[PDB]
Amino acid sequence: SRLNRESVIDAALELLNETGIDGLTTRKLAQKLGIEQPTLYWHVKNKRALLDALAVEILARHHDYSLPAAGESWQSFLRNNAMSFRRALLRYRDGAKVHLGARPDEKQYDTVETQLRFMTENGFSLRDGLYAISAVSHFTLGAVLEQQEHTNLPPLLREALQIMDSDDGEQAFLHGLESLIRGFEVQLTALLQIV
Amino acid sequence: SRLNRESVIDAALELLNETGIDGLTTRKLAQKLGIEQPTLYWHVKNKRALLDALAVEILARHHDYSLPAAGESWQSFLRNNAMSFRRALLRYRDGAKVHLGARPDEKQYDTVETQLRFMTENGFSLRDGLYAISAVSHFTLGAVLEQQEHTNLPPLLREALQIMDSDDGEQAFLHGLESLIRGFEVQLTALLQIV
Ligand SMILES: CN(C)[C@@H]1C(O)=C(C(N)=O)C(=O)[C@@]2(O)C(O)=C3C(=O)c4c(O)cccc4[C@@](C)(O)[C@H]3C[C@@H]12
Ligand SMILES: CN(C)[C@@H]1C(O)=C(C(N)=O)C(=O)[C@@]2(O)C(O)=C3C(=O)c4c(O)cccc4[C@@](C)(O)[C@H]3C[C@@H]12
Ligand SMILES: [Cl-]
Ligand SMILES: [Cl-]
Ligand SMILES: [Cl-]
Ligand SMILES: [Cl-]
Ligand SMILES: [Cl-]
Ligand SMILES: [Cl-]
Ligand SMILES: [Cl-]
Ligand SMILES: [Cl-]
Ligand SMILES: [Mg+2]
Ligand SMILES: [Mg+2]
Repeated sequence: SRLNRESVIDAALELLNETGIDGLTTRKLAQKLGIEQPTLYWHVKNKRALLDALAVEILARHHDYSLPAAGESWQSFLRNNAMSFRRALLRYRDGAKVHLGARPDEKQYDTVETQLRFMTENGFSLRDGLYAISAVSHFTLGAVLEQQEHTNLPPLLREALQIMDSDDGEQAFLHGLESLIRGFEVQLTALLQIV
Repeated sequence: SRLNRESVIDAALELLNETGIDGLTTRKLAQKLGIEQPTLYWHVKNKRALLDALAVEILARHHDYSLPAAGESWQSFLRNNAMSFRRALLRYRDGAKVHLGARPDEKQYDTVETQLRFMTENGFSLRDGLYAISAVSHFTLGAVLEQQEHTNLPPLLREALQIMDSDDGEQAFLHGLESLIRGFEVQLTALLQIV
């Protein structure tokens, strides 16, 4: 079949949904594509390189809210961005694991950059903007990982574990997300006051 | 050598630090212990079972702040608990990954339970206590995973990536942790007011 980048990634994503991250191999990708392994090697040098590309592509394809709208607030931006990031990570099997093992690609540099400039333009120091953005990313990645890796009791925990498996985790995610955002705002507004 | 539970786990933890999670195998554990594989199988049935036990043991050994002190506030408890949980997850290679893939063990049921009762005894509904505790756990797991898996630029990002690799991640972690805790308190205090 065709072995241009876009096609190889299409097939590897399809493969990822079939096998998950641990079970994805270049050998099975060759098989899926109808080719021999040394043919694949010309195109894709190893699993690490494949996963690096999948991490970038998964965001490029599906992470629709990386940039703020004209005039949007920083609260609203972080909210929408977190929800988009969560959604994209959920779309493929082990997507958060794929995301974690990879590097902040040159092809996205300018996206991140803009997000950091945006925070700063709304009153955060670089440091605080970064921390805000990192806390959101880590909270979101954590919540998704636990959702995806989720694949006799005491009473509270019995009702916790029922409550906990009542939807996708969307409720607990969204509730935490507001908590975090309000905590950032309380910090931003305080300036040099003891808070 | 000796193949009682405690010894097998000692050796598997030592092995985990040598190989990481992907590279830990029952075969290499047998090797480390000076035994044949079928001897190991009597004791440990597969990797999944090994990892399940390591996840529990890593907390039991090293997670010193699972229960609140007499009279401690819920803010203080969550803070200390998060820091303890982070510390324990960091102690072994891929510790957060080991933690994620495992299940909330019967041997800890009563620890979690108590934490959930404690939140509730301080004014949270079960739901909110749970969410608070889950957001902390997910934020912490996310931050640790990214620390552990962390193993030409634009300016801000250049200074972000320098700032970001200035310590262990302890600063960004602790700053987010306070944000989250304050966000929980703002929610708890508001009751039925629009907030
Ligand atoms: C908050 N939200 C989840 C952000 C986002 O939506 C991204 C995007 N491409 O649209 C990320 O890459 C984003 O999701 C993301 O993963 C970001 C990063 O990983 C990093 C790392 O590791 C180091 C320095 C800077 C960044 C970053 C500023 O680009 C991060 C931006 C993250
Ligand atoms: C907040 N802090 C990190 C808590 C903790 O310190 C624990 C401990 N053993 O001391 C956990 O097990 C704790 O770290 C932890 O992982 C908890 C859990 O995973 C769960 C899951 O998955 C489902 C229901 C309930 C729990 C829980 C209440 O036991 C969680 C308690 C977590
Ligand atoms: Cl071709
Ligand atoms: Cl292409
Ligand atoms: Cl491979
Ligand atoms: Cl807005
Ligand atoms: Cl023995
Ligand atoms: Cl023993
Ligand atoms: Cl194995
Ligand atoms: Cl206190
Ligand atoms: Mg990232
Ligand atoms: Mg857990």
